[PDB]
Amino acid sequence: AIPFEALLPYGIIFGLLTAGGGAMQVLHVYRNGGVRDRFAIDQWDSQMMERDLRLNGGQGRKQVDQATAPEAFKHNHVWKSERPLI
Amino acid sequence: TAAGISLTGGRNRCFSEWQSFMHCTAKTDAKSRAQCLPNFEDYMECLHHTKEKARLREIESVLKQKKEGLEAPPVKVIPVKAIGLV
Amino acid sequence: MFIGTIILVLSFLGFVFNRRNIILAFICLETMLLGINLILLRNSVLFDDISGSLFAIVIIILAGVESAIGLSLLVSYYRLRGVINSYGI
Amino acid sequence: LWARIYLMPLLQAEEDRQTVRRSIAQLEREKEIMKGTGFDVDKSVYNDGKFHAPALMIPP
Amino acid sequence: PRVSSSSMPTDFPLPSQQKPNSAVDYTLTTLDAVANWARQGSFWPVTFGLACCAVEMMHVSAPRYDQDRLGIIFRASPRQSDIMIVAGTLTNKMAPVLRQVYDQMPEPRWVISMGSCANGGGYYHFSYSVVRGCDRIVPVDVYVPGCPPTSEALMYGVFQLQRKMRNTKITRMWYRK
Amino acid sequence: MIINIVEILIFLVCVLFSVAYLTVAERKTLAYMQRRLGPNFVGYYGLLQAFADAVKLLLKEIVLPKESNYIILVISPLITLITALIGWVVIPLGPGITLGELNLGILFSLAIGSLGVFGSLLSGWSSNSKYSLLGSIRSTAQLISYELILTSIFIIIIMFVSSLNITTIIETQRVVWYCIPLLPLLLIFFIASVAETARPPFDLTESESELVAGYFTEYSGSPFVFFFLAEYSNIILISAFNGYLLLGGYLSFNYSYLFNILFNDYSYVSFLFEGLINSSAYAIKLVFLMFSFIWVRAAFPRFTYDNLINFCWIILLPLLFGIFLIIPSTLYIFDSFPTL
Amino acid sequence: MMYLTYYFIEITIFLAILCTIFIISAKNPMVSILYMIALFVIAAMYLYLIGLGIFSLLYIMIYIGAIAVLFLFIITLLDINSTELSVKSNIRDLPLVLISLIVLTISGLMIYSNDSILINKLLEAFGNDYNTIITQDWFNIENTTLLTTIGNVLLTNNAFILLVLAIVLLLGIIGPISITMKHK
Amino acid sequence: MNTFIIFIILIPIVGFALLAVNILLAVYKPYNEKLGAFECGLTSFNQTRLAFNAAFILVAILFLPFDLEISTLLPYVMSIYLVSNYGFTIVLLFLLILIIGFVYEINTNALKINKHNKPNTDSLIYKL
Amino acid sequence: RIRAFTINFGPQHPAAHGVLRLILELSGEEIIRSDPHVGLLHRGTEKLIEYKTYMQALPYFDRLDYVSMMTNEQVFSLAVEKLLNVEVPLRGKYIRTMFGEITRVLNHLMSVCSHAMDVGALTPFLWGFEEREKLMEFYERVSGARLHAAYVRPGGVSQDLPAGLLDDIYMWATQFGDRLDEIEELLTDNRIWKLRTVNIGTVTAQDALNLGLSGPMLRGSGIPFDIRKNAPY
Amino acid sequence: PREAAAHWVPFEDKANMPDNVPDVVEVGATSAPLLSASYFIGAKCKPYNDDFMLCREESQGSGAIDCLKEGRRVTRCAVSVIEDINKSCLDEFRLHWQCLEQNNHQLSGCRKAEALLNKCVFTKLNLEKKIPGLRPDEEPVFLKKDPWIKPAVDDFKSVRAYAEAKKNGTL
Ligand code: SF4
Repeated sequence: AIPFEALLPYGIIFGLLTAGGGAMQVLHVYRNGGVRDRFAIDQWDSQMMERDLRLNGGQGRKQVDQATAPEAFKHNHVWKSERPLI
Repeated sequence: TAAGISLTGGRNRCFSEWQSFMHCTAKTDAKSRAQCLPNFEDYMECLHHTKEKARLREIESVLKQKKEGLEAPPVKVIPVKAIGLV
Repeated sequence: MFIGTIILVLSFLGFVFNRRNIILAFICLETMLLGINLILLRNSVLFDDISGSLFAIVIIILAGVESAIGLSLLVSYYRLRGVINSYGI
Repeated sequence: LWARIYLMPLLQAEEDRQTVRRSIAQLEREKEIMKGTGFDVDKSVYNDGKFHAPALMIPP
Repeated sequence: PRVSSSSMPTDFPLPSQQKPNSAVDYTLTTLDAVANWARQGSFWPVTFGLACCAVEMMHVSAPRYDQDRLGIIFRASPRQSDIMIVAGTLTNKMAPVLRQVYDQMPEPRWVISMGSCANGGGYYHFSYSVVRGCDRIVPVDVYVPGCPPTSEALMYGVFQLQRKMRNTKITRMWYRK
Repeated sequence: MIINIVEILIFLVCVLFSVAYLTVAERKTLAYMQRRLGPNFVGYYGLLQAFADAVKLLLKEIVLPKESNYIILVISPLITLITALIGWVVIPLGPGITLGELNLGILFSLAIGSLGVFGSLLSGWSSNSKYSLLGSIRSTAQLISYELILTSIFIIIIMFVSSLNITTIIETQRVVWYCIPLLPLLLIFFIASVAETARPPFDLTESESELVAGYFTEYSGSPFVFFFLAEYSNIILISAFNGYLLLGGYLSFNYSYLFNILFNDYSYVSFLFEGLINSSAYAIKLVFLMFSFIWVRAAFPRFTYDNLINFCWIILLPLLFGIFLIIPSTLYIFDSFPTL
Repeated sequence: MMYLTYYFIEITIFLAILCTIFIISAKNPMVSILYMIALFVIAAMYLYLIGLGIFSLLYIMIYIGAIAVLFLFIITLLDINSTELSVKSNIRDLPLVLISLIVLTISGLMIYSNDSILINKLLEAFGNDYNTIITQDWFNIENTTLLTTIGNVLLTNNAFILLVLAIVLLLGIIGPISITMKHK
Repeated sequence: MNTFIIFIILIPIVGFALLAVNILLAVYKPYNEKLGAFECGLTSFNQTRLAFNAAFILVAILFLPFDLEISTLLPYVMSIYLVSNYGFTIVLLFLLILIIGFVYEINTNALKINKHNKPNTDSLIYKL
Repeated sequence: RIRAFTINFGPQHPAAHGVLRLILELSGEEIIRSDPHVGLLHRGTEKLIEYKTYMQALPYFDRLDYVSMMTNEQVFSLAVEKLLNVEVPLRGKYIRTMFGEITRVLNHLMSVCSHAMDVGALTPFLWGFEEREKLMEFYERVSGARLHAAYVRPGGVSQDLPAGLLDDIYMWATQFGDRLDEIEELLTDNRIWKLRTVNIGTVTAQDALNLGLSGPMLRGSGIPFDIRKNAPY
Repeated sequence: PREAAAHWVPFEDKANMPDNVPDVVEVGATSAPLLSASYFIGAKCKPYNDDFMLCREESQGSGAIDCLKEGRRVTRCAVSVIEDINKSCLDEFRLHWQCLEQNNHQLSGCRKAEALLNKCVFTKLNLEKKIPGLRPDEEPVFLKKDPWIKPAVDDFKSVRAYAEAKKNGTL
């Protein structure tokens, strides 16, 4: 027969990893505002997400598809001021 | 040779000044070579920003020696969280 | 470039004024190379130029081979004497 | 890659517009700080005539 | 100086008759229960497997009795062991070795004497080369009789040691001080 | 901040308890392979056994031998455990579902892994015994030897992907798990992972040496807990490397059709269900690999030091160099160099 | 945040000074090797701070994972004698140490300048009172990082260097065998 | 302050907390016999460092060049498409050169510990 | 000058079985000189037997090789029977032969499984100790003890077999062959087992004779000698 | 240009553009809608993009300040195409960029929505999606049926809309 007591610890491990991963997925989606995570993002994606922040009012990953930008988009441009790398 | 190649495989920060200086050296000869002094100067400037640092030192010395107010569109520093707020 | 320069100078002084053991000499060599690589990598970043980083990679590989050969030499030296004196060279 | 190629011109046009705006702004600010002194704020540190956005700001 | 008198009680019950009443008593009882539960459940002996008794000890770990079902694991190193089981005749040549192994055990530590040889010398009690009971060399917590004791007898002795563990006062003892 | 803390606590609890229950699973599985029961008494069905061992050890006196660098002997197991646990920060249980989503995640795995030999190396120096030094030397030699094998297999895999992001490497296996075209590499990676964790049959140091029980012979109390925990944590982490490099990580089957039947729009219910499916796939692969570690412990006798050094340097490494040649050759022949 | 996080580079510098001093002053040479490992972790920290985390990981992989391991292996197998730092042995060096410290540090800061006047040469060293302006553009459409670019130039523009390095590694194999193995 | 940095700080804290609990709760009663090194219950004499075999040195020393060889392929696998056929040829040449060194190591029997004592195979001859 | 490094392998060591103090001298890897120190279990048995009657001395033989109790008893009984000039009856002789071979099985289970456990094959020990449990039940049913039976005595055996024993021994025998096959499945063709055993501890036939080796230690070198066939008892 | 290193702060400039420079609208789409529209923007605005880049090359260093009028044309053309999409094909366009937001911005995860978007944009804007640089033998991947690489979860709304279009006959 299949020894079930010998499978109980494997079941505990499987359940712990499964539940932890499901909880982590829910927490990630909730942190993202209802969409899946971005992964493997290069410098291009990073700049695009910064521009998105300038367009949607700082609302994380919220998207807007209106053709014309608001007025504030002209004046909320950011340059970075980097300390001297000594 | 890897001369001219940036950290991302394109052209490095001072490539343009270097290329114009190399155009100069290619067109002149040893006797005429000093005619290319400005180009090389520009190249070194890009590399080390020495004249720019001197000019900023002068402007900042005059700035800290003034009690009169400044009336010009200013620079504003914001938190990275506040990119695009309001 | 400060951190690399200080590391190199102090490692060199430790190598020179070492009067304690031979392992300190090996370590000071390795750390002088580390300091040189740090200086180089900072300049590579400030120029946005791959040549500095390429040289730094080559320096790392050569430091590995130099370590292997130096320790082989030390072991061959040990084989005849069975000990390393605090002047062991 | 072709999607990014087709977006490159508009993004770079927006960024160039900003580069011009902020460079001219900084020149105006610096010339106002240097008013009353014998220093040319418009003179480039380079010898070519080309546009050179500032590197190197004063820490804010 | 100052304190000049005493209010000490005269019929304070002894540790074997004292029972928890004050919820600090109950807290310390719960803590002692946890510690003693861990001591019973993780019962790691170092084997001094001297002679034929060791064979019966081997059979305790064999499938019929399966000692590790109770949490018992035998350890080569005294540093990782809580229990010493003296299983076999202890000779005079061996006595300092046994004392040395016992002294290297970290605390807390207990000793089980297993079999007539270890208990008092057994069949070799009148020998010129035999220690007459391992309690001439080390303190002993439980004595298991038999030549050899059966596997079940050794398990019974382990249960007796676990009963002693389960009834130890640790934080309650400190509270008495 | 709060979400970050909650996520870290959940991940850490799951990892630490999985490690605790792996020891119970090993005891039970070995037992039933040996026609016995294993722990069934400390807790119901023996489910509190590991916690009893942990509390017992936490209350056990620490001994510092006389000739011993006591600081080095108390910090060596601590650093091995710390590096062992740090390795978990890059393991994803779904696309981007990780504590550290690093574009250099593979490199992180290799570097933290290469910090894993210092426990054996420093433990022998902890005392002043020549038995200890020789045993530590051998164990260190075995560890770096099989580190070479593991690194080679990593590089062979990256030849197919051209990315150091672990999520991306998993994502490319939606077409096929890499164990299918590279099955001998699955065998070799498992063998080398067993050797790299110094598990049977690669357990020279602990079971045939001058000291009775390896270089942990002198350890009692919490240092012993650190070494034991680090060992089992590395078993699971190296199995996770196996899973994402060759077994498709959190991928099981295409559930697009089933999800389109079950749900009509995105919700926390559909997101939770997808997360559960992904994590359960990765977990079941980890379970099979842990079971295999225990099964191999059950079936075989030990190598000697000479045998295992020969196995690594004369049999495995030449094959891996031949594979270094043949994989880019196949990519060139069919014009299948992976893009970035 | 800001106060600590602004001076992270300065903290790495101070820790590096301290770690070097501890390397030289260690009683046990194994402890000296451990302080060398500490210095390499500090160097990896600095490299991450200036944007080169890939070199942080490479340094951890190669100098700690390989070179420091070989160091420890050797000091474990070999019988090393060492004396302790003491006034009787080492105070005699203090004058030369001080002169050399000042001269070498100043010259190592001056070799970077292009000013004719020596005092200006030294002064330029401490002349970064300004912030660099980081700007964006959109000309790079590929996902090319430092490692990829290194591979690109090392395997094509500088392939000869790679093959010569292969010879150097060949030496790192053949030589140790030649002087540590006794044939026949 | 992302999850990565918080997790990396948290691990050593937990290790130190377990160590502190053990120090706080376990008894501590050192004494001379307990403080002895455990060597099977006996005591051994202090000895000059053991003479070791050269293969012990050679495994550790040869680890470094082979490790560097393996790690030098990281730039190739991260740039394979960009350098495609030219770099494929170059990396093949590099690998072949390193394989010649592997061949040298294999043929010299550099990592073999030879059992010094071997059975005597000489014939027995009698001078009649 | 070669300088040996000296290790005390045992007594408190798993392979040294608790009581062997094997002082070994190594030059690196290899054993150059070995010095087994014994007497950690010297009990003075031979002195004690001189103060006992023959019947009182019989149980000392149980405790010599304490996995082979009944064959130890058998050798003492045969010696005393030869000096007494008496004859064991036929059923007694058959019981002694049957329990001698049961004892041989018990001994070989212990020895082979302990040998495998020392090399690192941990599982044959558990499988074989269950068979040992089954055979020890026969020991206990004829003698009242699991190990030190004191069953074989000068003259024969102390009691007759109980009523249902031959049937139970037969039923154990119908499955012991499979029990042996599974151990052989784990060991006989395993390449690791061969790496640990082949050309290890070689003894030539002439040296085996000169050293006083017997049993398998002798039969392994090619010499067909076995007292059961050469001098039947 | 490299990303910022150890310590940096973002700073905003409050000045206005110099009044000599003619003002222009800015594109208001975020990354997902822009990626969804990118091929149509390319198709319509290729001449202006090419002219802008050629001006920048010919300026040989002063490109930002010398091509401002060309850049103004580029941005106006992009705004025009996005406005046309918002007037004629908004539902399908929203399908496509919301799908992209769920699929790590990978076009392979959104083929069903993209099919509807392409048909709409072609029928009402006369723009065609096309991948430059392929031979007639080579098949564009977005037109491939039965691809090796598929999304983990086909988008719900997109699956429903695709099936409905197949019933209606539009697709
Ligand atoms: S008590 Fe009996 S069985 Fe145990 S060792 Fe002594 S003689 Fe042997």
